Amino acid sequence: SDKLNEEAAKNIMVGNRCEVTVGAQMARRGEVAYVGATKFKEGVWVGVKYDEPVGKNDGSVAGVRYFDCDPKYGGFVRPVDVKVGDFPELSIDEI
Repeated sequence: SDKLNEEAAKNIMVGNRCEVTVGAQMARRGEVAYVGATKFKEGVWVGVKYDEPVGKNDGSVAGVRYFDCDPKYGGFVRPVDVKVGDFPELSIDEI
């Protein structure tokens, strides 16, 4: 319903790397797997495939599959909580 979510969504594209910050939560990075309307709630939703199992779903909500990923690796959030861009996975193999 927000204009803000409408704005923030303008440039969000499936395939984009991103960083999700919902509320108090610690920033989490992943890849945009879905952008747009869904069946569970009105407005725009961004489905994200997380780098770690820090999500709430496996790409499906209420039995409707929106995208694919392993359990706990997917999440749906409002566009205003998503920053898209060069957000590489936070990992250090050796330093």
